[PDB]
Amino acid sequence: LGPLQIWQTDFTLEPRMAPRSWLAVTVDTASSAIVVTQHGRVTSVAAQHHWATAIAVLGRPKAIKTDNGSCFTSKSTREWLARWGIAHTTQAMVERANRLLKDKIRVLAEGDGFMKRIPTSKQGELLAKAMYALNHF
Amino acid sequence: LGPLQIWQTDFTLEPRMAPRSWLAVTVDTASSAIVVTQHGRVTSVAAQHHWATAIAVLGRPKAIKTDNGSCFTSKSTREWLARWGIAHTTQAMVERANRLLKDKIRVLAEGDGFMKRIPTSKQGELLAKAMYALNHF
Repeated sequence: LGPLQIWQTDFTLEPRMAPRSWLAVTVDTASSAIVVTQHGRVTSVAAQHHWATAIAVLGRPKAIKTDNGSCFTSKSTREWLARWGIAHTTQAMVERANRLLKDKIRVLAEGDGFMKRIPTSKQGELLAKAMYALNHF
Repeated sequence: LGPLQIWQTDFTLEPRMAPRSWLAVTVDTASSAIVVTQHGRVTSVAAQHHWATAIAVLGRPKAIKTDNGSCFTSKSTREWLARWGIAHTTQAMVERANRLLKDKIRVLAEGDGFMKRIPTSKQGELLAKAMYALNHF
């Protein structure tokens, strides 16, 4: 009787994480858990790479909600979701996630003395720490 | 009263994933969940990158068990674990994980017609699918 297995996914631009400043963000509407990956471009393949990670983390969802951006509605992405057996529909929860994540990234970056872009070699750990801070005790 | 929050972590070499063929593997001894990342070299920083991901995924553990490899016992890694407040001790569960993971990678690769090394552009999704298959329904 628990919540349905439905995600919302979006991309959000975060220059503190450049050059891979396109953050793909999934929120599990059941648990509120967030998965975020970084990408150098917003493409169908980026979305697919991100969901492959999100499935590794969260399991296989029944459905994913996105907007009607071309990277979500392309033949390529429609086929990839069909290959996984995931229903796709074309979002307040992921909008809130985007804000919580960008705020957390800024606080953690500034805490480490990075007032502008985060040095490339430090980004992966700082993004993972933001994800940890949003999801876990 | 649930299981203690203790991980085991190891590196295992998987040439099907070359050039980033060093797989860092954590198993949560509580749940049996596995986190795996790929690395081009086995270094203290690789271990730290891997645990940063594993914390994002699983939460912050109370302790991590490893062997006495230099990448785990270096000043750098001892300090990184202290920064996180994670107790470190210097492993059957992660050995089993290593085997389950390499077997799963081979089956999935061969299923996609890759009988030797997996093409670089396909590795990230295939590793994530192996992780998914081990952890989730």
